[PDB]
Amino acid sequence: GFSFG
Amino acid sequence: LDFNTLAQNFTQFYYNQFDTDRSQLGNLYRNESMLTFETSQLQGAKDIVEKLVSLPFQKVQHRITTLDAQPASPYGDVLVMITGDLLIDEEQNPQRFSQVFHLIPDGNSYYVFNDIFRLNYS
Amino acid sequence: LDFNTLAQNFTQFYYNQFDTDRSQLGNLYRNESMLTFETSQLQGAKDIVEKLVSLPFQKVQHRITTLDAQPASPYGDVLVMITGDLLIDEEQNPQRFSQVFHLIPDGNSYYVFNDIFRLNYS
Repeated sequence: GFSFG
Repeated sequence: LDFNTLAQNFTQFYYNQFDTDRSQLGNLYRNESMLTFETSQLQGAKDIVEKLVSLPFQKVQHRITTLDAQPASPYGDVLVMITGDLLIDEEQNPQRFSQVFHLIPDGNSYYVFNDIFRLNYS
Repeated sequence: LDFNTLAQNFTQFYYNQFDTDRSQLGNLYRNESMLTFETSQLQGAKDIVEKLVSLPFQKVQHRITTLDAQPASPYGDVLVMITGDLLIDEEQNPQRFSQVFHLIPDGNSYYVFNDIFRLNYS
């Protein structure tokens, strides 16, 4: 629950 | 040093704002920024500031004991580790803590990408 | 993916090796690697290992009390903060330490780019 796009 | 002075400059600014009104720290974080505060994980300025604001204390003052910094990469970002005391509600008895920031350049300042915070019993 | 488990595994390996034979920690560092050991600043595996080997103790044991990790960027690198107790020689009372590692994925493993270490005093 640490994301990047 | 240079990175210690660069890191210190920003860190003092950050703590000065934290100690006067932590609800106004949003501008120092971005959408992908992450905060891990005593295991609690938050991502983004909104959720990060909400957490800091939620902390159970009226007044707070940071006293820095040690601050060490290094370039986090060859490109400009900085890594800083800090150990110090948290003085809350004007109480003399300090609450020691350790903190790490991964700072990313933004103009002549920085924004926080990584923020890891832990109380450190004394 | 699981940067928390990654950190657990790496830190466990690192401290296990440090406590066993620190002179063999060289392959975990590279030429660009930087170590800030309290007031000592070193760069490169040779100088870094040299500093660790110069520490005059016969026995040491790291006891982790907190471990945190976050991705340092969207590209695989990891930031790990550790706080714990350091037992030197036959000393009964441990010393408090804080450490941060910036881990870079070396193909299919990791190496330490940033290593900041400090003993914390009450």
